[PDB]
Amino acid sequence: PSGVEGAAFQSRLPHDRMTSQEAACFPDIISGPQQTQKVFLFIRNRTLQLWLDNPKIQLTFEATLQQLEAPYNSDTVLVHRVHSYLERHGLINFGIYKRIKPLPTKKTGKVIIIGSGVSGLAAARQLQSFGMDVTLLEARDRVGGRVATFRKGNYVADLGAMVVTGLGGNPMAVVSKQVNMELAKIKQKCPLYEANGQAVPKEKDEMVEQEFNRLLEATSYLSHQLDFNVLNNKPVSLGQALEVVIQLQEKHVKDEQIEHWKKIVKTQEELKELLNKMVNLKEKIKELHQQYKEASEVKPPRDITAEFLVKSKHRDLTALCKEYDELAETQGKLEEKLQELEANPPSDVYLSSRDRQILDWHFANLEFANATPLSTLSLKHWDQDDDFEFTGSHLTVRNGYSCVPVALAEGLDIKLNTAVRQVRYTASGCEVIAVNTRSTSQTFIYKCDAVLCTLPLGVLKQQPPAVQFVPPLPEWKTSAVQRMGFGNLNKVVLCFDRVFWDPSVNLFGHVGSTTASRGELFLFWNLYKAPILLALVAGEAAGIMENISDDVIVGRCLAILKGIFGSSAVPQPKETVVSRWRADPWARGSYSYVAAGSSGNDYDLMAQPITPGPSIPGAPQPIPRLFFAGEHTIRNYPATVHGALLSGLREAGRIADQFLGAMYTL
Amino acid sequence: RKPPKGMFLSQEDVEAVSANATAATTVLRQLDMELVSVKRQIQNIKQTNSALKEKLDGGIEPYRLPEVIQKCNARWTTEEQLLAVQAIRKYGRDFQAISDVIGNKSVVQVKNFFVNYRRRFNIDEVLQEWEAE
Ligand SMILES: Cc1cc2c(cc1C)N1[C@@]3(C(=O)NC(=O)N[C@H]3N2C[C@H](O)[C@H](O)[C@H](O)COP(=O)(O)OP(=O)(O)OC[C@H]2O[C@@H](n3cnc4c(N)ncnc43)[C@H](O)[C@@H]2O)[C@H](c2ccccc2)C[C@]1(C)N
Repeated sequence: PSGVEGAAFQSRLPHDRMTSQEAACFPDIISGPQQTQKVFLFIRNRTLQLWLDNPKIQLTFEATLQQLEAPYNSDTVLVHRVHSYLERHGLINFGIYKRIKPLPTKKTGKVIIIGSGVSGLAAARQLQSFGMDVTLLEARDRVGGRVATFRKGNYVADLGAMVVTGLGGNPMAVVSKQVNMELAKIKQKCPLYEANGQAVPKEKDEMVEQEFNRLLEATSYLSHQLDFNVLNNKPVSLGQALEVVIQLQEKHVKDEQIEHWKKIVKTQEELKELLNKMVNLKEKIKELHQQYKEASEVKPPRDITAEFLVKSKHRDLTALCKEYDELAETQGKLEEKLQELEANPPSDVYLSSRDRQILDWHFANLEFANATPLSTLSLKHWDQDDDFEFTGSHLTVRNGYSCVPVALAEGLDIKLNTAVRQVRYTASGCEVIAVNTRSTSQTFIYKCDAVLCTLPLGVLKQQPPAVQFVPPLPEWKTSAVQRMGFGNLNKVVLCFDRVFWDPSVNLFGHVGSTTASRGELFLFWNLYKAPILLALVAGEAAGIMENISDDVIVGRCLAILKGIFGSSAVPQPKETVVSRWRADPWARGSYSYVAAGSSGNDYDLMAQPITPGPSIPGAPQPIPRLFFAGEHTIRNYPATVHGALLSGLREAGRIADQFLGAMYTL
Repeated sequence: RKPPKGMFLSQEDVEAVSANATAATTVLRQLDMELVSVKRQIQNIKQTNSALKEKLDGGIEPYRLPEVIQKCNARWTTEEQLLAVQAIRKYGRDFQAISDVIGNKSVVQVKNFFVNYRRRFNIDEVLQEWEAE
């Protein structure tokens, strides 16, 4: 898409239709005549285009109206309403841009933001841009959160997010124009290597992959068409479903064999009856010939009865010989029909041991993408965010992803080494009690109008809690926390002095020995300028590999690489890092997934703000005080950076609407 | 609407494999034993047919009679008339059999004989005695 319509696409908006959000802010327009709606839509789309064409400078209402044509620039209040809406909800003027109108002299309202990950930082910038007083409390000694970047000398490798998953409609596309992000495309090709250290032939490499894709489609069929979603009261997982589908494919293989050999016995038993008939006929022919012979031995002259006997037996013999010849005809038909069936048997097995191991790699890769064992994923909902996927090649951040949060962090009040311990929210306001991570006895109190919580779902899940809420979070919120899944995947950064792998190959796989260890160091990444290889630990392996020392992990890494490239081509690594995301107390996992028993609706519940009870009984309904953002709060883009970013923007708009008022809804 | 190609999944089959903890292993074993059962049943009848084939060795070659090629004649020799009467006694209405016994009379001539010499060879009596067997 291109033009004004492409701007709507790049902003994840339908170009020719008004969204639910727009309907709320402009109920006069959407309920009005179609012509006005199209004027609205064009204004919206054109304003977006303007911002998108140049995202390094602020787009003011004046600059917008300037570049608008008739009859679209005739209604100046409509333009002002649209621009304000777009600025408020962070569709325009978000990220890092030069301000034309320097920030308001004095600030209105006070917001404490827990955590300075991308979701926290995104909101902070927006709120500050709206003229609010903003302070971020970070437990770590750095910004970025799950955007973690290892740096040493010339080696730069991301231990957290790493990939921009396509620029088409990605808000990170805008950010990448604002920040010096060295984006490099990822070549799709991924050669696999079995336990022995030798490549899987393009024959099997395609047979197994196609079978994997087929098995997935099959689970989708099981879910939507056969409605196989509840088993023994428990919700069915993707893992369970895949197992069932595999078992039915092994069943069919045996069913085919059974009825093929069943064809053979039916034909072989026809032959048995024919051969019996033939043996009994050759028996009668043998006897009848002897009788004809004896009748011929009676030399002439003979009376007519004796002549008749010869003739009669002659007739009878040729008659029985006619039958036998027609039976030997049938014998030849069935005899070749048996060589027909025995020549082409059906499939021997569904999948061999070699095949099943390669399939397990494909399962590991899926366990990697969801950062969780397939037995935890919801069958119905695990892929609920597929429709919202971006277009274009996936890219890597070659200079380290941390450049993004660091750039966002500029000009913001951030208290590092500050671990929030308690959140207190009441009808009159909020206090947040944090401590210093270095000396835990040194206590801090923060008074604010509103709290934006961007604590990871892993943190929110902690039992006993690492952060206490006063009053406690409502049951509807905590049940969403328990239901939702928070998965885990880890990385091994290997820094060498020389490139000993294929420089044109971005990623290559290693096929594990067992199902149990399919996730263990199953994938390797070559992405950086420097000689750095990156090893992935997924599925059930991730959690277990955290209890194993770096030396042993790096050991197993070298072993695998030796098997693939040569026992003397793989040198000792100069620098090594191994991530432990489940162990990390400020994460308690890697990112969320749609657990069995959960749905995309739980993400909506997570995003819902909390309104305290009234202080004085009988006092009017209070303002909402506790707001939530982050990866686990955005239904359509969970478990991503852009998702976090977007959730930040979402809350900043909601908070500003609440505490600065929406002037654009009139 | 329908499963993928090379993929087999029916409502009936799903319920049968998910009936309990190891209903999957049970069903797959019943077919594993069914296969072994049918496979050894094959070798059994294969062995039976191999023995029956060896008893048919040589075919019916030493029992074949050379082809008698004789031209069809119109006139009935007394000999042929007597052959006919006996052929009726043994075969009844199988005109093809009777024609073959005589040798030089066509199937139609045989049928004509039945009408022509009907009273003179009491063919009614001859036929009713064939039915008596
Ligand atoms: C881990 C991990 C994650 C990601 C990738 C790899 C790994 C290894 N990779 C992806 C990638 O390429 N591309 C992506 O876009 N996302 C990737 N993702 C997910 C994104 O990284 C992830 O969604 C996003 O970055 C999360 O942003 P927040 O919602 O803002 O959460 P945050 O924790 O950052 O901020 C919270 C802050 O609060 C603080 N705090 C805590 N407690 C306290 C306290 N008491 N008091 C005070 N403070 C406290 C904490 O210290 C922390 O600073 C990928 C991906 C994977 C699958 C599907 C889609 C994308 C791929 C990849 C390589 N695998």
